[PDB]
Amino acid sequence: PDAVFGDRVRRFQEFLDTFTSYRDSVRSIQVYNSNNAANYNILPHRIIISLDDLREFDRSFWSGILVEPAYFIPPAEKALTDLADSMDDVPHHPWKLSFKGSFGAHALSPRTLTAQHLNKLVSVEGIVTKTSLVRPKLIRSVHYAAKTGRFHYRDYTDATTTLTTRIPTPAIYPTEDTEGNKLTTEYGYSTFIDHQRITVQEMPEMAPAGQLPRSIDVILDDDLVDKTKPGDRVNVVGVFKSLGAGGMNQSNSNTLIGFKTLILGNTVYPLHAARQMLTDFDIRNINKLSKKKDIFDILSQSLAPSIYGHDHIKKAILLMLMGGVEKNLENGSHLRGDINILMVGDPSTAKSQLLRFVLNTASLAIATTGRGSSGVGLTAAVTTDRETGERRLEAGAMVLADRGVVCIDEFDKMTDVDRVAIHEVMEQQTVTIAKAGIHTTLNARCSVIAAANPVFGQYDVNRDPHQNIALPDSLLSRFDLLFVVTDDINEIRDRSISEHVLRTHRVTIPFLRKYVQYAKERVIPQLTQEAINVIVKNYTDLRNDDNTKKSPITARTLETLIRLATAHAKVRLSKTVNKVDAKVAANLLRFALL
Amino acid sequence: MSAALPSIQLPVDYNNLFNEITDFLVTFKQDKGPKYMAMLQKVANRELNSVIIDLDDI
Amino acid sequence: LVRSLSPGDIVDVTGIFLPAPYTGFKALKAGLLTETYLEAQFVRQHKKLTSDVEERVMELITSGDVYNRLAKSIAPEIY
Ligand SMILES: Nc1ncnc2c1ncn2[C@@H]1O[C@H](COP(=O)(O)OP(=O)(O)OP(=O)(O)O)[C@@H](O)[C@H]1O
Repeated sequence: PDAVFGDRVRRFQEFLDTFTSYRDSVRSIQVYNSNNAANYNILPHRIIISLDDLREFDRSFWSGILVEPAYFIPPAEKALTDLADSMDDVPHHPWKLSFKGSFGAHALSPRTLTAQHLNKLVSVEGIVTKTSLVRPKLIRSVHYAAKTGRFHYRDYTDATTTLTTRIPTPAIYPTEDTEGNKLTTEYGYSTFIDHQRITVQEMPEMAPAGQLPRSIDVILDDDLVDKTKPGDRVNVVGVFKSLGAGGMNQSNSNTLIGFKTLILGNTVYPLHAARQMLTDFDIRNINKLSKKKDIFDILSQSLAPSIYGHDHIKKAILLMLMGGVEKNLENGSHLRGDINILMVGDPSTAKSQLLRFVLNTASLAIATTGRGSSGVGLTAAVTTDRETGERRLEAGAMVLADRGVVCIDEFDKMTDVDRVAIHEVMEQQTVTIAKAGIHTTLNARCSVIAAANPVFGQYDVNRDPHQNIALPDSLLSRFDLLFVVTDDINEIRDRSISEHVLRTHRVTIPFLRKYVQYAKERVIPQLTQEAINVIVKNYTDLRNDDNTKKSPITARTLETLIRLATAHAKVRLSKTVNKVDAKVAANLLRFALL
Repeated sequence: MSAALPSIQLPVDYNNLFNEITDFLVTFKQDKGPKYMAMLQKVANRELNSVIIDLDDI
Repeated sequence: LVRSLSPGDIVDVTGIFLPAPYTGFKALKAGLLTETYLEAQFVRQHKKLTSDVEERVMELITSGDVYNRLAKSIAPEIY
């Protein structure tokens, strides 16, 4: 080699200053991993090269990485790995790259493919909805002649080295090397690696309205597997790559593409438009405003900046969204610790308004639109044969609902077959199915939010308040709060409405999402004899007043009456169940029932 | 054969373990005589076909 | 170790690991996929009439109390 190797070596003296700040980093990450492994009685080989250390002072070496990314990366690895041993060889796995930074206009939205940069560096974002299997793969197996005691060596190359199209080895395992010895193979010293494909859709808001979402796929490696839950705003970066013989491997080859698009990439990141690290400053201010004894009320009014009133509804949403705990019974069935509120109202009274903006601040809680095909909580045994001999129970809609919220619409405008499914997932946290395959109890922590409409217009007052939708009481008994939104007409009421819609055709949100997601990590009190003494008195008088009046209540309603106040103390961020929480819990039900 | 058929010399061989199983003869006298040899007699007379070579005896 | 497992056994197996070749349609498909299994070595199963149990049959005979203590015995978790 002298021409193709010279600017390697000139870079081999160049980039060693481009890890003046990382040559500490790459050895500090292993010296304790070498230490703890010797005193057990763990991290991969990630070497994040920024742009900044390779753009401030190298230009010929720079643009080679963004024009021809095929003669440069295995140079960068081979010159990396000697520094692993030249730093660390006394105690007795190739350290590939990641390359974070910016890029300067390669945010190819994959609705667009490129004519300029094929076989180059690409930055891609979107959502994944495939999540295929996991399967290991060999790279190097070592053979051993059991007679004469001598060893052997063999490496298999594939379409996995990411860059060099070597002569493949169309072989699985050889036998009988040039001797009369029956070949033995040591599998502890044979190395493996995994292999997982995933398809990425289009972020369906920035693709303009002329098409359905498109998709491509990406092969990643072990370092960031099981990181990709289906429904994450992911952002990957890798090389663009074609493989496969198009036009010769079969004869006459008419109308068959033979150039599959692939991405053999690295370093995914979740984004947000779970990881939000805050400093000492904002963590102290949120304690400083915690000292105020009004902030439960301020958060109610600072949520929906368009609509008047409904402060009973507005406190309920933030009470539900933050969530109440479920303490599992030891060697016993745990109870309902989910909360599940419901609404109904005569039309155009903002029943669906506030239902869509809970999805923006959802904190990884992606909901459906309530279109009630069978698949709302199940699998329907969709396997697609998974490359000839693998059957997979593909996750329909509960792998996204776990420790999150959902919302569905149009209950009475549904068939029967969804209603039997919402029976099971409410009485029990899990679904278990055996369609043409395997019985499997997979767990789910869900919390529905409902929206239906009454049937006969404005007939609520002149008839019974109950049966007003007459969907089965299997769900009404499994639900707690049936807010009936009024629309009464008062000349000061509507006049106040008329300007407030008009004033908006022309205490903050990201602080709000931090406060709740910090409050999911604080301890749960549950324990004060004072607060439990007053609520049962508060129950008994309405236990005299439920049956001689509107609506009979049951024992599970008491498990609400702990749970609302339990979450209400989670707003307080304290470990003492106070007295003041028990007054808002009683008063909220009093409007919900009267 | 050429092209990287031989490997590096590994210090971990098998002949050093082969003779170390030869000193798994009658020598373990802590645990009525050689106890793992006592189980060897209750198989040859054909009533049970599963020896148990644990890590406790190692 | 055969005939010693059951559907519904909350158990654990200890055993040794190896992958296996596929030897079918290995060129077009089946490039270097592996589809391994594990090989078993040991099973440590868990959570399983006048034969050293008669002492507790006497505890009902000596104490008596059929109509009420046994009534409080099954399902004492209600009102
Ligand atoms: N009670 C209300 N107060 C203030 N604005 C309202 C109210 N109801 C509706 N609006 C205005 O009307 C617009 C749309 O209301 P929306 O379509 O959500 O009614 P809805 O809840 O969907 O009723 P339905 O589900 O029966 O159609 C919103 O932009 C909102 O500003």
